[PDB]
Amino acid sequence: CDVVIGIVNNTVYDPLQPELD
Amino acid sequence: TSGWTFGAGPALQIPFPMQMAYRFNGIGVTQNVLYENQKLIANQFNSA
Ligand SMILES: *[C@@H]1O[C@H](CO)[C@@H](O[C@@H]2O[C@H](CO)[C@@H](O)[C@H](O)[C@H]2NC(C)=O)[C@H](O)[C@H]1NC(C)=O
Ligand SMILES: *[C@@H]1O[C@H](CO)[C@@H](O)[C@H](O)[C@H]1NC(C)=O
Repeated sequence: CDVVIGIVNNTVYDPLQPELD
Repeated sequence: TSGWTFGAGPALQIPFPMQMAYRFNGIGVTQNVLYENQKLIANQFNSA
């Protein structure tokens, strides 16, 4: 995420990680 | 400013760089090809 112009910072939710862990 | 939306109803604004990316998607090209090369495509277009 350093070549596209206009990127914003946000969280991407992975459904496996919480339930799995 | 609105691509092709105004011909089917109300004009819906969207940034032009994003309009071009949808147009590459319509021909089977993945949309990151524009977003990572936006300057190259715009400069090459302007000369063409
Ligand atoms: C999006 O997040 C990244 C990572 O946290 C930010 O990059 C940091 O930016 C600060 C200045 O705002 C620098 O001091 C850090 O060195 C940067 N970190 C890295 C790893 O490069 C980035 O600035 C954020 N973007 C926005 C618009 O806030
Ligand atoms: C959008 O334009 C503003 C000025 O109106 C500029 O400050 C900003 O960097 C531009 N955003 C992008 C993603 O180029």
